[PDB]
Amino acid sequence: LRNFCVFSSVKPLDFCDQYSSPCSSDATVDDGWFVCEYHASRFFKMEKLALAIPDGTGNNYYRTVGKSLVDDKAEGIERILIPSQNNYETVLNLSLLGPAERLVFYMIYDNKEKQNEICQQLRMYERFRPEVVEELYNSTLRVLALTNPNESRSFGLSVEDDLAFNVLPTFIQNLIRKCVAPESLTIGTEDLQLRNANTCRITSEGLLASVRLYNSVQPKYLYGVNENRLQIRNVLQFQGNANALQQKLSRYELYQINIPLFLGKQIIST
Amino acid sequence: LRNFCVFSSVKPLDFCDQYSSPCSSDATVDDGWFVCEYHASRFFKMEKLALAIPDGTGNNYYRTVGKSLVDDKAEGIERILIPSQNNYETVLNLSLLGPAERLVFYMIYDNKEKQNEICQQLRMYERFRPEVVEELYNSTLRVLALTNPNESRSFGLSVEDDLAFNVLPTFIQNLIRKCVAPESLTIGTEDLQLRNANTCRITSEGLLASVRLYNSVQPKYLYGVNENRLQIRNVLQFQGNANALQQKLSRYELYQINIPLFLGKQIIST
Amino acid sequence: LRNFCVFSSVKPLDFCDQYSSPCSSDATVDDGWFVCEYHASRFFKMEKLALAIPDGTGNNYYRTVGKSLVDDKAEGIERILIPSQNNYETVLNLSLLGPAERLVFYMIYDNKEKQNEICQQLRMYERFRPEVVEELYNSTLRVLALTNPNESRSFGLSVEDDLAFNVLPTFIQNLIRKCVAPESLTIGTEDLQLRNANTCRITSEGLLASVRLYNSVQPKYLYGVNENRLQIRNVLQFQGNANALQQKLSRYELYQINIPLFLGKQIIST
Amino acid sequence: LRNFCVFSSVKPLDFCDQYSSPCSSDATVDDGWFVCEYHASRFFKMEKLALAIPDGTGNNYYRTVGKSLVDDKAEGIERILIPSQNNYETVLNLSLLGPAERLVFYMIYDNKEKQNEICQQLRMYERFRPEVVEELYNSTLRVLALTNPNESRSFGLSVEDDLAFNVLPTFIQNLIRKCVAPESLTIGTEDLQLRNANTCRITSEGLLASVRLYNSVQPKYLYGVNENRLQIRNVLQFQGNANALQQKLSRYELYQINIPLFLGKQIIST
Repeated sequence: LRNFCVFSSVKPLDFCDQYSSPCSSDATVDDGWFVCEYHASRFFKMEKLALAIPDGTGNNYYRTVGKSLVDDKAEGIERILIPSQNNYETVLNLSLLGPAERLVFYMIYDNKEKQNEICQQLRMYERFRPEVVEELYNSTLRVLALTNPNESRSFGLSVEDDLAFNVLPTFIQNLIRKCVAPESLTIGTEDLQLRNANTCRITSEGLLASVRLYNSVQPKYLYGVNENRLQIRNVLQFQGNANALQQKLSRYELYQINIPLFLGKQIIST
Repeated sequence: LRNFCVFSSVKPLDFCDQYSSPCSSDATVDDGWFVCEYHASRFFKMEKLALAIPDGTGNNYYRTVGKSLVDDKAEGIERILIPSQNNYETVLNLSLLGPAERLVFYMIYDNKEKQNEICQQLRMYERFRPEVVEELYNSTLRVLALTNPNESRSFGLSVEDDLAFNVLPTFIQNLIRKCVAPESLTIGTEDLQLRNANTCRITSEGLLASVRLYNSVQPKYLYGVNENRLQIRNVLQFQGNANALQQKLSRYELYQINIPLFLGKQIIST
Repeated sequence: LRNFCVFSSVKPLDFCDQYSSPCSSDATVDDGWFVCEYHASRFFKMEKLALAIPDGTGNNYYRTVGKSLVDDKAEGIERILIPSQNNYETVLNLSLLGPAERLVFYMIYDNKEKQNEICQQLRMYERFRPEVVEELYNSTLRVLALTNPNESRSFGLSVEDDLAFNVLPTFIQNLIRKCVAPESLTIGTEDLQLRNANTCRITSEGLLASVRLYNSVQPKYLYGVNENRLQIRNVLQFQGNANALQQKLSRYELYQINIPLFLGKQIIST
Repeated sequence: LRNFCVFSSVKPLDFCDQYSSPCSSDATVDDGWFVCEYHASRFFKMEKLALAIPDGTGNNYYRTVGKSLVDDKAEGIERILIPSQNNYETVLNLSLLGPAERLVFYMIYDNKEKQNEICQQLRMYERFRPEVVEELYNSTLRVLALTNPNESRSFGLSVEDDLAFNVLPTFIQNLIRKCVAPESLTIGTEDLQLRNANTCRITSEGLLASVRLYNSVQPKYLYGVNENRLQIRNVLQFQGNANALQQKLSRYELYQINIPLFLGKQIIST
């Protein structure tokens, strides 16, 4: 598979002579997400980060991790990173989404009746192109087929988190496992405490950024705004003086205020 | 002051024709530490980091913060970042240190009898140079004089941490205030939760890295080792395969596993 | 009199070889204020404006008027333009002011006992210069002597405003008469309604900017700020787009949002 | 549209080889008036002014506003700034106006029968030019089409003003909204009191300058007079002496006695 993004196969179902997939340049690597960074930020509000674990001889074990794009001002449904099968339609706005994306999301969350209904209502578009729904279905199914089942991953200090994670779909479970780093890894015979407190939670609503940590990250895809019209807000302002703002400290190494997803424990022994 | 490091004035007290201070290139900035990064790493086992707080209009308020160089394997006295006046002699190995560094540390921790004793025993070195102890004393005193007393900083959730921080010397208090970032800043009328859990603690022993977080930082000054002789240890090893170690994820943005000092709350209102 | 400002004679009472009066360039004209624009803005928070009344043949009758520098956010004592004799000490901060300015203000508000006390306590400064208090007293008295009594000016729709204006000192009365323009002038045999509503009020507290009109004027003397330190505020922000902000309308003639002092009626018949 | 004036398309309907539109140089900007300053002064007796609202960071929101050219001596119909659909024919003297201007005004006030009658009586002029009425109709209709429907504008303290404004034509409503500034704007979460009293009123007669404020503005287009013949009037006269007229105050900043249209409240929240 040249492109591993599950949404890569989504194309306009009308008679389009040419189309370019909006997947990012990182969609060609098989990191286990099966979603490109652009689609992860657009739908699940996450970006991709690398986590290097050094053994002590030079080799580094790289593990992918999700960086939350949810701001501290966001509340309620805006804090849901990965919606669960209970309320994914409202979180992802499936009704407003196009039929291809809607069908892909239905297959991802394993809603057989909805997939069948969407297919039987998209039969007519087979007139424009004989592969509007067939090849998309085959590609999405073959991409999802790689997510089915030494690692021992627990996603919480209570059985509630584990049972909430268990009932999630297999693709959602794989995405959560790949995007959520452990609070305290257990590699070989030693424990590596990556962080002392959790950053994301797993409940019936799905994977959320429960803690109100400050996010100082500029999204690389969710950055455009309607510059033409006018908006009113009460922002915080500083003077703009180098001595007052201590701008002379900018030459020092910058500690990025990011929100990587850290939750639970992982055990890697082999 | 061209050099703001308190240890910058330390020179060999013998008849030395020339001497170059070991202070780093960052010793020329007035960040409030009054210790260069080299001396901070050598004595207090900390490096310097910058923390940018954006107001929302473009201007960034930069605050210095200490990055802990203490590894997770370190235990006991090895975890003491800033020794308190109770046990600074044993932590810093003052007896083994040279007379100039010993006198500077005595003045920093405000031990009048020890300063007087060291001065009266260093009178003889005035024969070699008439400024072995005079100009060093004046420079160190004038550097310390900048540390004496809108910000409201609390260094813990209990009164014990506050009372432990209060009894510390004024230079140590200033260094802790500059190097320890708040867990949850309170700027203007809004709270910015930098981190949800503390990373450093303040007790009678001083400022310690109590939590056993994994440190994956390579020191830029405490890196030399005795390559000539032989040492034996049981390190962890990986295979060294790109597919096994997921080296293809190295192109992604790296989440540095650092240990910045976060503790307590800060209030900035003006 | 080359300089008509009442505060022009104020000089440091110590042995000063040279001194330059801080009076503005407009202090040389006799507009009836007897206070320069700089001092009027510094003390009474007013600037000077000209009001041209055309008769109909080309000649223009120019009348001076006060422009209020009080912002809409100011409240209470900050809204007092000209303090009355009841509470001028607290409004003008006479205790903090220098002895020369304090004595000048005491003479302006006609407090005989305070003038005598300040003089008998400034006798000693006659040692440094034999004209520290003598020539200042003579100059201030001769400047005030021009303010003593066809125009018929009423400063309100009720007798309360008139009685409040009557009890004010003669210099304060002259300043109010010169700085406050009439709401509806009555010249010759015709009425000219300059404005339909009042802008300043006269009560026991003095002359105040009672109405919360928006002030969009940049003071030409009260503009300096402490740029070195840091301040926090929640300002309003716009996007900064020409189409959104309608910047293309900047080429049109600008209606300045000023707050000139308009109150009561004036009758000029001769 | 190079020219946004609704009267720009008005041309002599006879066989004219060349014609220059009398629109002012400001007719090329899209300020929402859709009438040039020359035509606004000629018909509606208004000039254009800019009103800058500063947010507090440097950006200025510019809003157009109408300056009344009605003198205080004007009475009755002479005080009608924008005639309503009830009596626009008598105010604008439609019968005396040319057929092109009459048809344009009929389309502006939405009088379908009159537009049809004027068109069927201007068919004959199609002999001279085949676009005497066609292109004029298309241009005027396309200009009017931009006036059809976060801002919340109230044009009075009583329901009578609102209902009088509602029944007005859409072009007249847009012109009134653009030309009449609010007495007290409400931007973001704060109120900016531009003026404490209204200056223009809206009744069944239309938009009038009800208050008899003195107008000291020299029109830039309604300035020509019949110099050849003789006229008699009893004007007011002054002496012409610098000391008597206080001409020395002319160097001060001049407070222009204008009559901008201020009425009602506006709410801008987004």
